[PDB]
Amino acid sequence: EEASSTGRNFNVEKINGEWHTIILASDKREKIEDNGNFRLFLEQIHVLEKSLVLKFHTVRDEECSELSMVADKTEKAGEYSVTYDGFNTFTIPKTDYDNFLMAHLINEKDGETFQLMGLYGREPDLSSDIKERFAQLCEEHGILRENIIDLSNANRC
Repeated sequence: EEASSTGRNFNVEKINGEWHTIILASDKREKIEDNGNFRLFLEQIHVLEKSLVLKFHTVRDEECSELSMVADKTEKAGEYSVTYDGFNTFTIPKTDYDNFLMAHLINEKDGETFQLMGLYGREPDLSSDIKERFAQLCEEHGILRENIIDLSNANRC
């Protein structure tokens, strides 16, 4: 079964655990390109009472650096906020818990904004059919495929 974090049947405990960044997408492509601050490789999600602890690593000159963030529940069910290179809010429009997790994030920095979408997998890659479903979700949010970057061949340290 599939769910959305904003849906009535969402079970947040089921997204706990191992995840990997498979694809990132954005309407400001520079944010997820090689030296972008949002080209983050997720490692795990730790579900707590009213927050999610997110563990990531970044890459620079073939060198991995760890980073943890705490995302807090907001007043809207299924939405979380976190401070990182500006103010971010995100939701999980679609997940099947056991294979994939699709997230939609809004960043706000210096009075501007951009959208980021991420496809995360329980393993270090996902099927091409799930990747296509993600491209369709990106299209529904006005993000062109040329702004979708598959990072499955670069998500391990």
